[PDB]
Amino acid sequence: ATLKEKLIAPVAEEETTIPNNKITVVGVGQVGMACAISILGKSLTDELALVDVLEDKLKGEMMDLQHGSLFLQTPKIVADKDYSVTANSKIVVVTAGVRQQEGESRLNLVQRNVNVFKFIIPQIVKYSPDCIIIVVSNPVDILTYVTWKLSGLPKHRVIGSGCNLDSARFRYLMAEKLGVHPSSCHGWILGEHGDSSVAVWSGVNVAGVSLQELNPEMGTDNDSENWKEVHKMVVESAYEVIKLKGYTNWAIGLSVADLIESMLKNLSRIHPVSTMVQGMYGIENEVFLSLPCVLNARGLTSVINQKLKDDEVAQLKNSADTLWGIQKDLKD
Ligand SMILES: NC(=O)c1ccc[n+]([C@@H]2O[C@H](COP(=O)([O-])OP(=O)(O)OC[C@H]3O[C@@H](n4cnc5c(N)ncnc54)[C@H](O)[C@@H]3O)[C@@H](O)[C@H]2O)c1
Repeated sequence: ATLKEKLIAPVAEEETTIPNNKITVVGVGQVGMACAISILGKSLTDELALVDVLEDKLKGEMMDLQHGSLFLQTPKIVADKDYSVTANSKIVVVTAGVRQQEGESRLNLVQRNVNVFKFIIPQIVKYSPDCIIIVVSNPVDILTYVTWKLSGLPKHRVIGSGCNLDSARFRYLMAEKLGVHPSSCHGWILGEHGDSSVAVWSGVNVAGVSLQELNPEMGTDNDSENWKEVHKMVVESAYEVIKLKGYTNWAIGLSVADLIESMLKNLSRIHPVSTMVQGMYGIENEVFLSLPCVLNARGLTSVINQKLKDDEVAQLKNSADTLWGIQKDLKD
């Protein structure tokens, strides 16, 4: 007999078991692995599944995480090119595909990554028909639209990581200038996770003190403090980090784990993530971009109607138009 047989006396009959809060990460690159480590570090899942086309890399990553199992609270970690390993996921994070080279627009990746997604998305829904999908691959807003169309899932189950990262960066820069913790500075970057994102100056506050009320020129070119530059630093951050280290991953890995925590803990916390915004702020096409949304175990259940300033509406409209310009020309 096995020493297993000698040591372990069953009390319950053998049974094949179904994970409670399984997460799949598709793509084990810089971003995929950073999401994986953040998810594991927060004990957010009882079963982590990884998928990539690079079989050796994939196995290598799986084994490295497994070797750290002692320090974790995730009893099953599996990896394969074959989507069968992904069955019964609560949440599937897609980080797979091409990324920006230095100075390259996220929008320039669309054609290559649409082809990647045309293969990936149907496999995901095949093995996890009841899942939530979080799209991370760029351009994140467009690929969220693409995923929604390809998957046939309702709007509340298809979410782009969107501006959760931009707002994090914004709140960090704000906190830098004020000497407080980013969590105590409040402000929203909305619209495209990209060059046309929108700083919602009207909602920026510390302890409910409206900063645009203290400084009505906030966000203009007529600004004593220089807030427009903060937004510009938010816009430029990815390019700057890509120029320095080649890609970004840590902040996004943390942003993604933040979103997953809200969903799997059923918290209904509000995050700026990418959703279908048709009919809001006079946006008349099926555009996906970020607005503040309520996230819980069902996914993205609500959007917050804001009282945006006229200029902010115009900026958000421009973002929708930029994104629609690309969306409209897509096939299948
Ligand atoms: N949304 C955000 O805020 C944000 C932030 C950073 C990066 N990104 C995007 O995340 C994506 C990943 O970036 P990265 O640095 O991890 O790239 P990377 O090259 O390190 O990793 C990409 C991984 O995707 C895998 N892959 C390619 N085609 C695949 C397919 N058909 N099926 C399964 N896997 C496939 C590749 O083999 C590779 O391992 C890029 O699109 C990048 O622009 C988004």
